[PDB]
Order: sequence, then C-alpha cells, then structure tokens
Amino acid sequence: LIVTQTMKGLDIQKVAGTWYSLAMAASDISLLDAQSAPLRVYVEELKPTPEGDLEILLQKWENDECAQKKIIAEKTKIPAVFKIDALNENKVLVLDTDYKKYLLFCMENSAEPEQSLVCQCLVRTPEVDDEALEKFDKALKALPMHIRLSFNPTQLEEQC
Amino acid sequence: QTMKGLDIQKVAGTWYSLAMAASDISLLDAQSAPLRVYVEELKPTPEGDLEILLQKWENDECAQKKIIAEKTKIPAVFKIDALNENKVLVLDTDYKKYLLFCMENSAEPEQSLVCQCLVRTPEVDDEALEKFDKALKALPMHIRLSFNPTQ
Repeated sequence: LIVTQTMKGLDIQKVAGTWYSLAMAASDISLLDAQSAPLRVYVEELKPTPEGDLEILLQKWENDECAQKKIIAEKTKIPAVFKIDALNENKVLVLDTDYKKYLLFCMENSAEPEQSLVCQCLVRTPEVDDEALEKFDKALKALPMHIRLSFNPTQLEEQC
Repeated sequence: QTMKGLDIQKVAGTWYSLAMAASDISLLDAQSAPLRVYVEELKPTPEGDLEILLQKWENDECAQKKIIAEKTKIPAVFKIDALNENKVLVLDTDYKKYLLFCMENSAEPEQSLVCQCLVRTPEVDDEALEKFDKALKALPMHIRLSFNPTQ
C-alpha cells in the first residue's frame, strides 16, 4: 500500500504490445481466491493512446467462457499512475519495467489502501525467465500480501 | 528434508492452519479446491500411527474430513490409507507452538505437493512463517496463502 516502488521516467508509449500475467499477488485472498474471484484477471494487451492514456485488455474467467474486458486507465498529474475507473479498484501503479522484458503493476482502491492492493508481474513472451520474478518478489517485500500465484499452466493458457 | 527425532504422540491436539502452499494452483484453487483443507486436530495412536481431522468445503458446508496415516520405516513419514499413493512428511515442529508438514502423492503424472505451517493457537507468528518459507525454498511451489486466522 506504500513503499516508493513508483516508476520514474516512464514512457507509456514503449509498453505497447501484448503481455502475459506471469504472477499475481493480493493483500486479501478473497480477491484472487478463485478464477471467479474479482481481481483474478489476465492482462492480454497494453495499448497506449496519443493523449497519454492506457488501454488495457484483460481476460476474465466468466461462466465457463473467457469474457474480454477493456479498461481505460487515465493518466494523472503523476506519471506512472493512472485512474481505472472500475467500481472495485480506482488506481493503477506502474512500479517498474524495462519496456523490453517485464512489467510490474498494482491496482488499488485509494479509499481502502489496506486491502484492495493487487500486483502483477507481466512478461512480453509466453516463455519464461527468473528475472521477472526476482524483481517482482523484491517489490512485494514491504507489502501486506496474503496470497501469491505463479503461473506455468503456461501463458498459452490452461485457464483461458 | 524430514525432521529427525519426531515424537508423534507429542503433536497431539488442536492446531490451526496458518499458511499453505502447493506446487499446483489447482490444488488450492478456490476455497473448494481439493487440498484446500484446514487442519482441525492431530490424533496420534498408541501404536504410533496418525489420525488427522480436517475442515473442508463440500456442498457449501465446511464438512469434517478424517485421514488415517500409518507409520513407515522412517520417523516423520506417514503412509496415508488411500487409493492414491499418499505420504505425509513432518519437516519440523517445536511441539509447543508450530508444526510444518507436506502432503505428497506419487500417483500424479508429475508431482502434486502441499505443505502447511500449523500453530497451536489462533495467533499469527513470525517464527512459524519464517521457518515455513525457508523450508519451501527447495520445493517447486506455485501458490502461497497466509491467514489472519479463520477458515
């Protein structure tokens, strides 16, 4: 909910492209507890707009299917921070990224900093390197995480 | 990484599942997952075998489970009486406060493993969680759950 893990000098234009949710963590297990859990979403693609906003494509397990969801994150006065505008979450924090291999982000509901925090380690390819996971664990150190998930059922998907 | 000198009759009683971890996300996937079980009581028999009482989620109700595990040639290792080849490994315990164990199954195409950090009372514990995580370092775990006490 704290820790200056904020990303400095973030060029939102360079994170365009598809990504796979490699790992995710929450401070309240109820959030990711199941495929049906609310924050159990899989980032499909990040698409920046000319105005500086962020279009996020997500897949959600939904009644046996795979509902495609699109969230528009709006840039704020602070770079690396975007408003969601979802009903459960309201903020998006880019913690770190090399633009080329990994990307770290959390969604928050500023109003309930305590437990609404959800972070994900995103990767460019469905392959896998231990680098992305090292960085991610480093960021969660000072965070009240109570559930942690690591994926290998593959990004190709075994959970749609 | 088993514990040597385990005196099974000592771990008798009520325990609380403080934390769990599994190699497969499906194992603890949802409060209804198959190994998403909460230890309720440990019951050592005079002969040296072990009875485990669990709390699971079946038919919207938290039903009690009862596993029977028999001794092996190795202390701290128990053969579960089930069709699926199952063993229970007690990695470490201080008897008075916490206990760490894993549950295996060699009938799976690959490996299916789950471990829990148990505590004697409804209280979180920094020593317990610390031990637990260093014990998992050499195991391929893909999911970790930590509680604030409940079920």
